[PDB]
Amino acid sequence: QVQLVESGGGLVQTKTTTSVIDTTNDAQNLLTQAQTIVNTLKDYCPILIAKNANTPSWQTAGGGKNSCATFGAEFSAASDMINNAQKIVQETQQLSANQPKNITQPHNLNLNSPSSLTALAQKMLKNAQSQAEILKLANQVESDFNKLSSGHLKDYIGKCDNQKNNWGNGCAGVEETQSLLKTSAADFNNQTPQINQAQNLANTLIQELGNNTYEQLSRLLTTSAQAINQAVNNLNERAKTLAGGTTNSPAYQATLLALRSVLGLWNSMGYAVICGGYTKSPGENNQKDFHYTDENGNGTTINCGGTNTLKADKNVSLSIEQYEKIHEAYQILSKALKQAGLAPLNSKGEKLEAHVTTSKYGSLRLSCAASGFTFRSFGMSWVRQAPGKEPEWVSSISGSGSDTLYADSVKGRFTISRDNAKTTLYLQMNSLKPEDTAVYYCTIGGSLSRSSQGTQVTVSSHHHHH
Amino acid sequence: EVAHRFKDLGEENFKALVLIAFAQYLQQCPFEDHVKLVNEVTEFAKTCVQEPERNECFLQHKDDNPNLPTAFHDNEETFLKKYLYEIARRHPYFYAPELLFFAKRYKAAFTELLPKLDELRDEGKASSAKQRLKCASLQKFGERAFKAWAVARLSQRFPKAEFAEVSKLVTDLTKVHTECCHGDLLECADDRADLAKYICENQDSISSKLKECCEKPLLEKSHCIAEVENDEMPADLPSLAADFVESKDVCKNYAEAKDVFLGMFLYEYARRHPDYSVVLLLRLAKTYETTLEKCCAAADPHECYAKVFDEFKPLVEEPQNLIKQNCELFEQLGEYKFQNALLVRYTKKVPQVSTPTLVEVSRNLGKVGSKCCKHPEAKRMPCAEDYLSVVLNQLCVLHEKTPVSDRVTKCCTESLVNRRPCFSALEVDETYVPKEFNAETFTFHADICTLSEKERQIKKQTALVELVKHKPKATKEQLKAVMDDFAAFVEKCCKADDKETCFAEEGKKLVAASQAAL
Repeated sequence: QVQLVESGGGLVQTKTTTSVIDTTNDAQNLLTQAQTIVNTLKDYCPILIAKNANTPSWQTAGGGKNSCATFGAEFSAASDMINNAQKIVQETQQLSANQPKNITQPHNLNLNSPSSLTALAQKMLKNAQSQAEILKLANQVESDFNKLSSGHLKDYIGKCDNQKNNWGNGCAGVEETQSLLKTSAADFNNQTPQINQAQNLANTLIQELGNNTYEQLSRLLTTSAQAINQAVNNLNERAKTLAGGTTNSPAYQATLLALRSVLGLWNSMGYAVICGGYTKSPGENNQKDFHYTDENGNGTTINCGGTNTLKADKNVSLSIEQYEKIHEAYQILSKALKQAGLAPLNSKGEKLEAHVTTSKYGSLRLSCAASGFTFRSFGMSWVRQAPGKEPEWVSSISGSGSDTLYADSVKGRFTISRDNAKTTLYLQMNSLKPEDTAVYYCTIGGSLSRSSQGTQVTVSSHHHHH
Repeated sequence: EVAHRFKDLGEENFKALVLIAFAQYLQQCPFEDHVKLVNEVTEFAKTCVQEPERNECFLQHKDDNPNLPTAFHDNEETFLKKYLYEIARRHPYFYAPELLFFAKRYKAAFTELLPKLDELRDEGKASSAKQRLKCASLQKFGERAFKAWAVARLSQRFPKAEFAEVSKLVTDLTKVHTECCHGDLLECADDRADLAKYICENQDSISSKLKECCEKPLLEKSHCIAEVENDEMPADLPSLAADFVESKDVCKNYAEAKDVFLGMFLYEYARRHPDYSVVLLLRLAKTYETTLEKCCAAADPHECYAKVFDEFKPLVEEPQNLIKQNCELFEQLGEYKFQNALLVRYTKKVPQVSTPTLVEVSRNLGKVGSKCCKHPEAKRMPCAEDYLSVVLNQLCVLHEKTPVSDRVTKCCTESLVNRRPCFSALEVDETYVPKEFNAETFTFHADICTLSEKERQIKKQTALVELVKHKPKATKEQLKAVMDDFAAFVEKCCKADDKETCFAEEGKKLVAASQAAL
């Protein structure tokens, strides 16, 4: 007599908390949000999931090894974009801090004293030096983006393509921002003759201040009189669009590229990152599901914690706290890149409310103690009843356990696993919804039932913390 | 216990039963000492009106081949008594109730030619070799093999019986055959009578054709029970696929009871196809089981064991098309020309077998066609395996004694289920060396005109075989040309006034035509 004795769990109550963060869409904040993603990825270097044309090339390649083994130069190029884009936010601060002034009185010594012309020439060249540095830094992150692309995340970042998730793709608009950065830095590099003339003109004046006062004023009154005014004019017009501009500023399109690219690499690769590593109490469940609801409503979820719990070291998974900060920084970056946008580098920034939804207690494994037959050479399966509805096959496994089949409704959450020794079939359910309420029975092949089955309860509670 | 035994079937048969009892066990002792021993036990049986290894020692004493080998009108009692005692002491395991049944035909024919004397004895020794074969098949292969065969056989015989009664009949029938293979007439024969009685009580649930057998007494009852004509199926049965492969839970019911589920498959398939050979039914069962074993361990066995009937079709195509192609060839050719064609084919594929052995094999193979090709296709394949089993087992048994070739040794030692197929599809033996030409085999003497027609056939066929062993170039143009000229030469020179001259003068003329050509 074949004996199938299902001994799983019963009542599950899955709590899920949405906590809304109030932040700002200014550049230096989003840059810190992006540093959280990248630095955590490099400094701790998590093992990738070792899963196949459908799956990415880097997946079958660097799967089962640490992340930096596959995305070393991609993490480095991403960190460079972030730190360089931070420098251009600092340098536009110094740019707007040093704004030169026009020559008011052409023929006077009361005002327009030697000290005022000295300070004005200083403001001229400090303004031009700051402008030159952020143009260099803008083309610097452009090269760092060409390095981040055309590597392992080429045909991934920059292409976008419930339902099928959009993981593995950039879907962050980096091709569009880059093209604007190209045209933006193109027009500004064309203004290089003007900024070089303003640089030298200020350097002639600092030497002309060494000349005698009345003697040099004689030739200054009569020419480098309007020349300064002209030069100072295009120098201030340049610094305005260089800081306050959006599509016109290489500094805006550079910071926007560094943020969208950090969103791109996490959209392309973050799903493979192993999380849930234990810090203490070896085996602590810590199973927290991190929800990823994109802007159009189609939400995914990543099951982090959990024979699935190992340490939380460098090159050895990540802690739930570490993934919590990655998830917060992603959701704060997703919004304000999708809704608010990037506030101009000279602007103060506007407020936005970014939700971070995460659930707990949504996991449960079942066990079927098979006996009375040759369990090792029989493909087993799980089926669930539910009230009134016909029996629904959820999953099935082969005799050796290598072949696993799952239904579309279950696909992505549950995982079948047999034990040929000790002859016990398991079904590990994760991220389970109230619509999973059903009595579960294991079966040899499928269809009907011949056992005392499992238990049928699932309840979900949601909290909106502020 | 001798009371109920003696009141059944009369007083006469118990005398001969005691006779052949020890006449089979101890064989070298004479005749008159057995007769007095018969009366010794017989009169005490009328007066009233062991341990396992003990009978195994008696079985070891059984010598299957002993060193011992008007009168009816004068005293048929002692005449048949010696005849029965002599058959018993020749074959120590021969069917004892059939021995008495053959004695009834023996005394009835004497009280009333070549078929009468030859066919009677050779049928008995052929049946004697049949239980030896079924016992040798019981061993080596096992009780499960016999179980499976019996399931397919008697479920073809009684399709109206449920699987429970068929499987029941199989279990007790295996017990009967294991006891009769142990020569234990204390356990066999009565089990044969118990099973014959049991079949007669529940005759309605098995088959109605058994009504003639239950009116017969205990002897011929179980005899004709082994001879019952098959009963007709309900002629309304569904496709067994709907309960075996088209349906689900196949791997479920297989895990519940593997052999029982496999027996349900064979019971349904055989009861639907009586026109198939029992060997074919076991071919289909072993293919279904191997398919079930492979598919049940997959993640999705339904898509796996589906299209298993595509594996069944070629296993039934190969023998069926061989039946119709050899029947139609024998139909247009006749028995003799069919035997000649059989001579060429089997000497082509394996010329290493002796020339005589190839001759009578091809002869009786033509007799196989002469017997079965008269029956319709509904009974062709069963008829074919009934004779091909004995014939193939016969040449196999003799081949183990004198190993001639390796292809036949391989085919004889493989499974009995794939013997006829493996013997078929055997290509012409490659690299066979043309035998040395010796003209003494091509000598024709006037005795062939005086020889009997049956003898004439063997003299022509033996020359045909030895001809094939020389110059293996066997394009049918040269074969037909040799047959045309030689058959005309034999008759034209037989009608000559001095055949001794005609045979020798046109012999080398046709030899120089047989040679100087290939």
